[PDB]
Amino acid sequence: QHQMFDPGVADLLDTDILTSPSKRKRKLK
Amino acid sequence: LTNYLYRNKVLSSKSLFGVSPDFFKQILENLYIPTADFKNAKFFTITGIPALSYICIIILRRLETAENTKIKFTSGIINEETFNNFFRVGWIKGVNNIHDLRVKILMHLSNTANPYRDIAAFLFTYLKSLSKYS
Amino acid sequence: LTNYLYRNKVLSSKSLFGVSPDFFKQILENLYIPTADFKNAKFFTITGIPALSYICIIILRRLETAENTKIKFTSGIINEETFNNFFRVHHDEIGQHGWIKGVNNIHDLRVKILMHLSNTANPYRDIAAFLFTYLKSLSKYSVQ
Repeated sequence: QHQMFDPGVADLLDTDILTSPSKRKRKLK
Repeated sequence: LTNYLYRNKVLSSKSLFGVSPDFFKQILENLYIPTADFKNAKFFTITGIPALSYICIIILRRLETAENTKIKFTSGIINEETFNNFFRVGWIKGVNNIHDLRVKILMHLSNTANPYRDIAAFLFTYLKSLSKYS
Repeated sequence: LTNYLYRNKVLSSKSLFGVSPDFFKQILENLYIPTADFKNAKFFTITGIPALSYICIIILRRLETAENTKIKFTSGIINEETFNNFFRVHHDEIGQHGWIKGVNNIHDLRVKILMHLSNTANPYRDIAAFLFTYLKSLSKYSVQ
């Protein structure tokens, strides 16, 4: 669920904010 | 287009209006689909197409009046598991699979009950396998 | 008392009311039943006892009216041979609605009627109350 698209897609992007609750909470506000 | 609904070969088809065999992985993996047992086919069939699913439902209780047994479906979509779920929640005997129910939906859809007979009539035109259903 | 009521294991026991269980056996083969699938299991249970046989049916008929299931219980006595045959005949119709919710087989049925028999206020609430304490399986759900 950390990637809305395939692993071949997430190579270009980064799911680090979804993996890390700290960044996940910081980005919301 | 006639393959795209009610053929169970869309995912096996090399061309979906110019599309290879994929799409099955990711969004279905982000939130797991609670269905199986030819789960691809109901993503394709006319009774499983979200906009065309309820048109079949409008046909369904017209077919129910034709079959003289009235019972309300659980959802506006008609597929394998929902029909089983609709079965397990009063109806004609002799049919218990979704294959024949979709047939009885389509032939009544091929009648001028909705302006979308055109889709049902075109499906029965091609192919010759679908011609015998009409 | 529990063996004669719910345990249904009198034959494995050493005696019943001062009478050896094998005495009960000798009567059974002399008795005639048109279809004797489980001859021993029918007589000795809560439903098979003549004192509590028909009152068992009355409670079930109350349940069927309240739940309003598809098929009513046509038989007049509840036992293993009637229950499975009732489910086997309508096995096609068991899969969608079956029977009153919360029961899967006769073993679940024999308690479900007793739960209602224990829930309501009647002279035979005392019968179910006694069976609750010395059934060790259901005593787990009670606090302490």
